[PDB]
Amino acid sequence: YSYTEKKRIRKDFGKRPQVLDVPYLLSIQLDSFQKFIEQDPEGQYGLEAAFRSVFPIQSYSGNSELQYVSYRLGEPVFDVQECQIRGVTYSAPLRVKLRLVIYEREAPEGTVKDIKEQEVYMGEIPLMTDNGTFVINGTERVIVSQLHRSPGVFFDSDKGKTHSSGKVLYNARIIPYRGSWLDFEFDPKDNLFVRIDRRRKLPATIILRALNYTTEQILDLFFEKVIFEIRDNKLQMELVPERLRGETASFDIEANGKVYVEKGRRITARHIRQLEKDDVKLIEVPVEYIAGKVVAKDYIDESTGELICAANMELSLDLLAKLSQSGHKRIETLFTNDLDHGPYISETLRVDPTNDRLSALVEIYRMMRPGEPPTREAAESLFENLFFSEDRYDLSAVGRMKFNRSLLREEIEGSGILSKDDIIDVMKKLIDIRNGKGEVDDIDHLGNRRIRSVGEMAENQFRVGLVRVERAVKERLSLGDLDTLMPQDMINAKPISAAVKEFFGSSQLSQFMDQNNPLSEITHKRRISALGPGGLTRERAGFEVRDVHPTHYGRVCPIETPEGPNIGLINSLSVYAQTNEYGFLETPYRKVTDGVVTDEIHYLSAIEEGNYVIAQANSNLDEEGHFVEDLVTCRSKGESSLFSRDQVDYMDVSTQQVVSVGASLIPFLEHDDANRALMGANMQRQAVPTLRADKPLVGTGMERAVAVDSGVTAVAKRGGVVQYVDASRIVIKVNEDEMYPGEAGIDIYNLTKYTRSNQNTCINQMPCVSLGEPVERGDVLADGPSTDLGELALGQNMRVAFMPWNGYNFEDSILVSERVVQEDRFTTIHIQELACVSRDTKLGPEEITADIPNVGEAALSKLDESGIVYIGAEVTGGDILVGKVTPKGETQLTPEEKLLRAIFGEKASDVKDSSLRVPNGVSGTVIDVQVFTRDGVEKDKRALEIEEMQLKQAKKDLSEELQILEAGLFSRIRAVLVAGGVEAEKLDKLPRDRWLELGLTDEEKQNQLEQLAEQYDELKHEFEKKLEAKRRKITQGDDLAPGVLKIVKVYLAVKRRIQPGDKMAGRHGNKGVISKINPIEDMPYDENGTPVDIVLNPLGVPSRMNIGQILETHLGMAAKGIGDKINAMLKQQQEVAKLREFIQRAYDLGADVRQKVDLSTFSDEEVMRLAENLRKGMPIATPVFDGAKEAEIKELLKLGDLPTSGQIRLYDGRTGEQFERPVTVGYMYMLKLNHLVDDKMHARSTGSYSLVTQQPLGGKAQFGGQRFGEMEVWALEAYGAAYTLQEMLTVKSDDVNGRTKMYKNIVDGNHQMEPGMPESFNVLLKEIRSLGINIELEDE
Amino acid sequence: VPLDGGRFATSDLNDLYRRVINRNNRLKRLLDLAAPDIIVRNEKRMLQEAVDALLDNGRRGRAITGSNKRPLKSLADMIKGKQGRFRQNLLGKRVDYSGRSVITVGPYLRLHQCGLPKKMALELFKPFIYGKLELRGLATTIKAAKKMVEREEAVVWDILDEVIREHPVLLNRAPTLHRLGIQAFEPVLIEGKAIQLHPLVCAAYNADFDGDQMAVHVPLTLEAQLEARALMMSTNNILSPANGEPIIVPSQDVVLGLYYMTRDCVNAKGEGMVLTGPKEAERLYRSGLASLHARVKVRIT
Amino acid sequence: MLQEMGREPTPEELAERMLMPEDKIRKVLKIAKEPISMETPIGDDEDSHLGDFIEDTTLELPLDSATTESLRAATHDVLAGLTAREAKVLRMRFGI
Amino acid sequence: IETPITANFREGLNVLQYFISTHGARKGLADTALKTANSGYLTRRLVDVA
Ligand SMILES: [Mg+2]
Repeated sequence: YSYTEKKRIRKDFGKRPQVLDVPYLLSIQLDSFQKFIEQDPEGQYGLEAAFRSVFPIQSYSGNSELQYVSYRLGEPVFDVQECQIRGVTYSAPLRVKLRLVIYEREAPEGTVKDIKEQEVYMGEIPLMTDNGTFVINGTERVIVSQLHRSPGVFFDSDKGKTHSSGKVLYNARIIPYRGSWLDFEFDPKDNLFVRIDRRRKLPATIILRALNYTTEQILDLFFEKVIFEIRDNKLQMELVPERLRGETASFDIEANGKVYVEKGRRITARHIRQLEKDDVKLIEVPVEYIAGKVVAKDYIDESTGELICAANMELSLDLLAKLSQSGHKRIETLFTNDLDHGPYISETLRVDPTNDRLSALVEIYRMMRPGEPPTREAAESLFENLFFSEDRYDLSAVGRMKFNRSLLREEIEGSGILSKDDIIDVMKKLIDIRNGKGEVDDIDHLGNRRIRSVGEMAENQFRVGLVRVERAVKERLSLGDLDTLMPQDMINAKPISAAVKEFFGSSQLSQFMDQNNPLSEITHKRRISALGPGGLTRERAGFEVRDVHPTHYGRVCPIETPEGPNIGLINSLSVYAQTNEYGFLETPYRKVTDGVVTDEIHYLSAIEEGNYVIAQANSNLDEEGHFVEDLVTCRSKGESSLFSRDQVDYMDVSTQQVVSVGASLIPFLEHDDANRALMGANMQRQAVPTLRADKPLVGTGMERAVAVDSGVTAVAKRGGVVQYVDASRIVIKVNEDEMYPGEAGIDIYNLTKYTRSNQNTCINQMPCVSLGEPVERGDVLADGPSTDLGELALGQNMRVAFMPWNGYNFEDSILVSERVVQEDRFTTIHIQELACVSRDTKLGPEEITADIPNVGEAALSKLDESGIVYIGAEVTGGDILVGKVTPKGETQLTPEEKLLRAIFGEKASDVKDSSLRVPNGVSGTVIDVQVFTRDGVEKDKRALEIEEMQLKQAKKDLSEELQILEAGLFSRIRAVLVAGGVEAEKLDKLPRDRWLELGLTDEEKQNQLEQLAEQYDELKHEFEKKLEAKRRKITQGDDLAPGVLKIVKVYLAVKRRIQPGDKMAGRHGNKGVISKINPIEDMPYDENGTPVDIVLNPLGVPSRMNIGQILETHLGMAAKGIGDKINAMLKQQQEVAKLREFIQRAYDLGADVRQKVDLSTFSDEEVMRLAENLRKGMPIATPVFDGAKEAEIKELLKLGDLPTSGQIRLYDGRTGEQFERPVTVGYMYMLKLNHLVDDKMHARSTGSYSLVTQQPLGGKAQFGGQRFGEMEVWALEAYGAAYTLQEMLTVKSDDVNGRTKMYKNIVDGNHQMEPGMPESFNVLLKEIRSLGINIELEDE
Repeated sequence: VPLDGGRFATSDLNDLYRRVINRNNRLKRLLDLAAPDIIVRNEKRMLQEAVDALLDNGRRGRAITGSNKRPLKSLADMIKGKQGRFRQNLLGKRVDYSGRSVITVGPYLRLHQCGLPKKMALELFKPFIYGKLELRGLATTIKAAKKMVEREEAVVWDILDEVIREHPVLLNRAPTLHRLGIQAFEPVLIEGKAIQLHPLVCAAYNADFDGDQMAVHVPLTLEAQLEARALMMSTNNILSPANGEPIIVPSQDVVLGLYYMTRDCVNAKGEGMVLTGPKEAERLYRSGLASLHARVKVRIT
Repeated sequence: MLQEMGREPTPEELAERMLMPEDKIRKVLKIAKEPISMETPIGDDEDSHLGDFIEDTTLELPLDSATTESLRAATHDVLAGLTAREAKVLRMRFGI
Repeated sequence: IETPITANFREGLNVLQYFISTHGARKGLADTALKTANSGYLTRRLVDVA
């Protein structure tokens, strides 16, 4: 095992041999950004996709253009933490090369013309960590991924819109990535119509004119040409027999001489088969058969050029005769097998009055631009720009793909542009399924559904900024001088950066980090939503997308989402799932071959997955045979069932990939209900890292793999040995093999001490290790606020018991003892930020110093000469922190205070106090601060002090840095002397600086001398550069806001401990609040006096069914026992070999375990420290579904020599007798919360008010009044407390004279009311009158 | 108004007033100058459009925004939805002399009693105390009263108790679905920050000790004091008006312990003996002779 | 000057180039802002628009009214123990 | 649904059994998250009348 694993393991009950070592998990957005930065040459994405989509660009004249060259970034100016400190964003310089290429219009293309081939800076750009977030102004933040609807195409059919009918109206929509949508739609009257982006209806056939087509060219396509021919008297026609199919005969339908089908007789497949078989087409038919048919095409007389029958016009016997008289045998007509082939299009065509394409243009223009300006080029360019210009329309070739495959083409690609064949194939297809064939799809199928990561959206807004500039570009291209206008003489990058900062700061998604918990942050990262632009809405979206499609299986954990309006909307990703490069999704699946499962996989989509059959992982192979049971629960078709065995295509890898993470971490969920599960994993994320890192005991196995890729602590980049250790930092020696030649090969790791989140709780890091010891690579260095040996540790493993008490666990109510508090394992810590500004005024500059008027030196006692607190102190509400004062004017006072000042001689100055103080109700320890001051403002003395002190701290360690680094390297400058003799003690005792003056030789040994001089030079020079940079930026002042002069900030420290009302829970929805804490005496207790830790009324487990909690309790009750066996073996102090036996047997108990290990491989001391970690109780890993079972539990309990029920007598602490009966116990792992009453409870005597109504506020932060709803009024309405009603209306809110009078009456002892009339009333009167109304009162 | 940063803040309407001025100015300014009617028409359109915008931004047509990209709030919008005077600011109101906190149980308590973290009542009963200290003249006037308050003298608490006696108080949970979802109790003080109460009335409040919390109000005036003590005193309220239903059903545990008690095994022991009365029954079982669940003879009166 | 620098210019060298001191620069920069319209949702959920936060610190506080009234009445009580000419002088001379 | 459940929480679910258990749970919970709006709305109108 790993050394970290050599020192502590976790038992496991996995039996199913797992295929996978799960992937890296923060892969996704890191790679998204990596795309959006990285240089694609050709298959452009993001950055380059936007550029190439844009450049080059010509003038509005058509003279001059400008061209792309290349891009690059700078390294960011600064490191990270200095921005954490300054409250700044880190970001890289953007520069872009460009070539201002123009061509002589004098020549045709005489490119002997202007080329400013220069480069530009424009726009710094928020860069990424190695963990993904972007810090913004000292704010760690998270922009969030999205899912939404894909471009391409989507068809639907609303079922009984006007349900008066009960009819389907099919309809279609096509959506680009940019540009206009488009809608096709039916009516009950079997007529197609159209609208863009919800414009109005239009009969689609107008557009067919608009697209330059004729009725000929249309119904050529839509219909076949039913030809009649009149042979010298009589009508004949070729007939496809399967036009008369499920149809009825009108006249005696006979043959050349033979009757197949009489009148009124169905043309049975018998006689369809005959007409085929006997092979007749040319069939005598009565001429009447035409009458009612429509003419296919415009026919005339050649001598006339006049329609005797117009195209799409009904035929008649007079027309029959006449058209025959003009000379016509062949008569093309429509084919109307209304069952199959018939009227939808001719209907709308007749309904379509635009004789010509030209009128179609007119009325298009008109509806779109209502009014009467018509000209041609307007509508022409209009239409052309809608769907046939690159400017205002693009598919996202994703959409092209999806569209082509709705079309069943073979080209994934095209343009972002239309063609007319496609349009008509659509209209066709639409009509075709209107005849009955085909279907529409379910959006809930995830092949309709595409993600949106960052580079996409970044590209979007970036392109927009490019266009914001491009407007000006055209304007200043065609107009300005051409020879001399630089390319950057045109540029303003401000709209660009504006868009950046907007999206990087003004998006629903662009939000803070959720930081309390590595789970919280990392699942906040692997979170998904679908809101925002081209997104959804609470009011409008409904259940059906909130409800699940089975396609989710393996791609989306259904388990994990918030609870309220955001319930079915917000969802995270299942574990082993990934994306289509398009943005669609995939999951891997194991192929199934001949019964034998193929150990390969493939990343199937949502769609293929339905086609194939797929198997599970609960499945039982026949030991490299096949599925044992004939009937194997497999699945295809959007549904599962039982199948045969070699029949199968594919398999699920694991039992797991369906799920995601907090759901994953819970064992015995199989024994648990789902509501409780969702809630438990929901508040699993509301963690609190406690004072130490106390593990749990039951596991699942993933938790190690979790603890790492938070990035929360260091790892072994390179195995080695520890040089140096500090309470703040460490230093290592890298192994030679890992070391590279030029580099020295040593790392430092300087650690994270007490610091804050967005959610403003402690931060700290520290080593789990010792020094002068080997290290393997990839290992950890230091655990964190909630971490332990590379494994999470958030809560508290301890004891549990189950019983009611005297009303101290009534309804969900939980109870506890006091020793817990002595162990203060729940005790935790907080900090607050406090700061202030120095400003310049209309009177003068504000200032700070100890000098204040009317002071008690009590407060001053702790403040420096600059008027500022010294460190180490403790403070509480009302104390002073910094004495700030502001230049004041002058005023006057009443004769009474004049009488006061006139005898005491009370004298004053012309300045006001504006000094910082502790807020009411707060106290804590003074530990750290800072100051910021302008480059331009004198740094008030102690600023310089800490400034200098900063140079003390920083440079010292930088000294320390080279004091190691540089130092070691000089081994070379010594060591290479050893060859060719060596000055054995004439080297050492005399000074090292004069070793150059020792023995020297010719040819090869002056080269070493100048090598020495070169390293001398370079090595001192490097630190000179360091010093320069560092002392500068530490000397760098502060670009303050205009009027701001310098700034101070401070931090205290605060600690918090446990109390009733503080909320509590574990891992099942098992909430609770404390109503009491118990002295240990009256605690019930056991035969052995070892009393209880926790009490709980058991009643609620059956109703909520958090059953696995019990199972946990059993297991932990066991596992503690073994730690105790061990514990006994140590004071008793047994031996090696007995531990050897006992423990080897111990972990070698279970039925069919997967994991396997030997013990003699290890040393003694490894075992010693291992057991030393384990004496408290054995850690166990429960895979949820491949977990352990009842039998092994009871087995190992019997080894623990315990009652199998674990259900035992107690004695009451108060009476010392026994209770009635045995009671269950064990160990469970328990957890506390954010929801702390200290952060909650609040009263309001009398304080701040509103400003227009002068009504009290709301908020503990603002001493806010509490609100009184209508409902609360209605209870009184039942009751009738008219005086109280009056009271609460008037003086508690509105009546000012009233409230004041009452204040006095109460300090007078008087409890006597006065009303007035509220403010908001007369406010509203003035409002009415402002609206030109004579509202007015009728006085008594 | 300005802000501490020197930063200023306005209402929508000052724009719209401002708008019209200039147009009317450019009306009259033009009307000095003898224009074609067409421009006048245009101008009047601008004017009455602004007028509509005052009365309603988004009624007749496409609404009007600043660089917010959002509409400017109508005069009408001040009266409107909930947002206007009616539902926000007039019928529902913020209140002085009220508070809130997380809550918990008093199993020991009686009806009229209620757990009270004391600072709450402390700051909420201040002018009682200031009239009272002027009366005692320890604090002759009120500055010193507050000073001595900061000084934390034991007398305060006695004085505080000396106030608080017989001074009823109001209990408040939301959502308030019927008149019984709030109540009126008598105060009881405690060295904690979790409110203890008589659990049964969760049945009334539909409440549970799983993260619920509540708010509190004061009957200052004697009329309110006595209305409280007389009307939504709980002894005056035990049933529904919906039905003749006892609303204080013994909820969950008392029922069960009692069920277990009044119980007729045959199994335990001491079968077929005889008593005088339940006092010796206590003595007898409590001696450890007997079953509390066993049919055996006794006398009653 | 941003093309020149490639970066943001300081008031220092820009006051140099613009040929007049950082005084006027900063004096200007106190002006460069516009108002931000009371009713905006700094409550992200439509829960508290900015206008709802402010208190009006203009009027007075009742406790301080009682303070100053107790002052005035105690001075009445004191001056009541004075000679007639004294207190009448001392009243009308201060307008008490 | 056609195939009912066999195991319990004493025995332990299948993958699929819990997968399926998901659904109506979510549904009725969504309903639980919205009937109060209509409730308050209606009752408000009721007082609005009388
Ligand atoms: Mg509740």
